[PDB]
Amino acid sequence: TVRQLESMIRLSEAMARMHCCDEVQPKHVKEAFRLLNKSIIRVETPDVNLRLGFSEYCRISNLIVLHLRKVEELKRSELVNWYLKEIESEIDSEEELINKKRIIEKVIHRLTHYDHVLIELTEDPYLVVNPNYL
Amino acid sequence: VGELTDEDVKMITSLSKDQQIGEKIFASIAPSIYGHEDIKRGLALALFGGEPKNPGGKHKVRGDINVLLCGDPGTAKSQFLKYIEKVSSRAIFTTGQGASAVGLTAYVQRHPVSREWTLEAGALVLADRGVCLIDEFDKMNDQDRTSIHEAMEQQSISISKAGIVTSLQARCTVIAAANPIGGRYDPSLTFSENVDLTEPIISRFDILCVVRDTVDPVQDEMLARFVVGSHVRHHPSNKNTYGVEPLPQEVLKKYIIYAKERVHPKLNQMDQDKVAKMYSDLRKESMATTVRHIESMIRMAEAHARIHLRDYVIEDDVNMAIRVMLESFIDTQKFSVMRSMRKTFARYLS
Amino acid sequence: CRDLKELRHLAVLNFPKYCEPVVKGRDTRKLWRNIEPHLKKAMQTVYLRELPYYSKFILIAAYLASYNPARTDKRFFLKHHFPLDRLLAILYSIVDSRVAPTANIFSQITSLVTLQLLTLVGHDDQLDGPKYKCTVSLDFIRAIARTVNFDIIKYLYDFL
Amino acid sequence: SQDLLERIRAKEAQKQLAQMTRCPEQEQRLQRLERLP
Ligand SMILES: Nc1ncnc2c1ncn2[C@@H]1O[C@H](COP(=O)(O)OP(=O)(O)OP(O)(O)=S)[C@@H](O)[C@H]1O
Ligand SMILES: [Mg+2]
Repeated sequence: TVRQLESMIRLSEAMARMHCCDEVQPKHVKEAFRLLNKSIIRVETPDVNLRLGFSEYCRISNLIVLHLRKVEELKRSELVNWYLKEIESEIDSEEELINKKRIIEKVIHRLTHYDHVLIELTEDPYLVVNPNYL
Repeated sequence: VGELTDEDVKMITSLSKDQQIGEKIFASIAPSIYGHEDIKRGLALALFGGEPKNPGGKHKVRGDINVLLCGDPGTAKSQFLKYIEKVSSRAIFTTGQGASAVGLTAYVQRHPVSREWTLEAGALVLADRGVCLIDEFDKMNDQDRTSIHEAMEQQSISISKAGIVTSLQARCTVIAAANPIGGRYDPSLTFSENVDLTEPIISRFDILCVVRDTVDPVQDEMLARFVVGSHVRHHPSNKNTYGVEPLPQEVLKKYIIYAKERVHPKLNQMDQDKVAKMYSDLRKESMATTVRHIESMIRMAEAHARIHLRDYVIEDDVNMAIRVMLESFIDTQKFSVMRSMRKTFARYLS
Repeated sequence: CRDLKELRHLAVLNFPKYCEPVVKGRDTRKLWRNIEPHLKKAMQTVYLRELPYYSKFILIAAYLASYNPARTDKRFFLKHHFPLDRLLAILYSIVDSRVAPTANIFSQITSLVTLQLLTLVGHDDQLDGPKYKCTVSLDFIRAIARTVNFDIIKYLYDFL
Repeated sequence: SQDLLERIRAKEAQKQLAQMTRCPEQEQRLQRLERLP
């Protein structure tokens, strides 16, 4: 009900106060939307095969799908280059760069060949999104 | 009345001659709350109040309207009660849990110093000539409910305790809030069944308004837009359905005071045959499923005439009172019969 | 679809629309963009390849009788508080107009039995206490209710 | 290129780490010296 909307506004204000920002930004709203949604929560998510977390896996999938869908209105190497450009604010060492390269290559291959969300079209194949992912 | 400025009087008169005064008055109540025309209409109509009468000094006819508000949670009933608390010149707010029978009424006490029997007035006594608000009336203990009927019906309390017999005036407008049992109103049951109150208590009430919660995407859009706009407007740093501009709060308060203290309508142009036929139909359709309903409608028409500052009642007041009363009555019936009731009474609802 | 025959059949069906864009004038992006919505439309059917007035009331009453326990019948129809007689009472309650027990309604009942919309349970020789069951999907009854201006959800005990 | 910027940042980080190899207690006492009066 409207009470939850007021709680959402309060959560956005709390996120804004946390970052010492004089104005509220939509990033706070996106952050609070998950926490409002989750409800029942497990102790810990299981690892995904070197192991990576389920939340991080979903985050990477969402980012890559959003970028591909935005570009619709690409190439494997070009998309990897974009991702490395975007994640530049976090990597601080060469070892982290090679680890990120390993992770992104594995994730792209896994999405292509197991989850079928990405479709290969014929060394730098074109990648397209399965038209039934929202 | 003496404190009223002649500028206030001239502004009130200029507002009275407006043909759309009723629309702006109804739209001026609860700007922060969206929709729900019927509830604010009924509360305003009760606030203006009728004319109490004492025919022959044998029986006294009350000029007060009792409103009961049952609604699904999430409809801001407490917000309406708080706004009424603020607006009223004389207002007392009580909660269901914290209101005892001794607290609400006058009680006899021995003075701690001089030790004679003394009377301390209750909330209702201090609500005389004002308005009394009851929150969570469904929480009332039945024993506490027993003392309520006397003040509801006669607007006076007779205290016979410790050898002291006294009578005190209880002319107050009572607004009670309640929640349905189980937290949700069932449309497949009668209004009496959904509320844990006895039939006489409901009978003492004059206007009944039930509010439900429906999942309508367009209504959700309207609610969200209005709420976010209100949130933006009322930030301390930054510090309609009828399409009419709401009146200022002070002007509305002054208008209410002047209308309460000047107008005394006369019912010299009422057609008794139409109301007699309507009441016969009401009996026919109620036995298929009283006089005080007619009295409530009469004082309702008197209040509506007082809204327009008219010394005599025009039949349009009667038509609007009939319309709102019929809307209130059909809302208290089961779903299987309200369609037939609307079809039968489509003449007056149109 | 891992069936070779079915996938090959789908390819044979959809190939002409695959080859239309090049005829109209090796552009992979152009072909995929021109062809994508048709693929989504095709996937909607992978393996797939107006009653009379009183009949609608009979059908909705039969659905209500089948899916509503008898204990709540008066709670939904009695003004103040499965066998054929229950169906007759419910039908009389629902319809606002007085319907005469003409033999044509019995003919409608028998025809609905024939059309495999209502299944007879009891013995064929026992035509004084017959038992029936409704085999109509919920979406179908909701759709037919909309064309009649009737809200069946308000009377379904299970949903409430 | 990104690699050049990252290596420059790593060199700066290593230089600052060599700078902070000095005992942390030296600045902790200095912090307390303002609080003493
Ligand atoms: N229609 C509405 N328009 C604007 N705000 C609303 C509306 N309904 C609810 N709200 C907001 O929701 C808040 C909480 O609502 P409440 O008043 O607690 O709900 P309620 O209907 O009174 O039921 P209870 O008594 O709390 S169980 C209010 O303070 C309002 O700010
Ligand atoms: Mg409340």
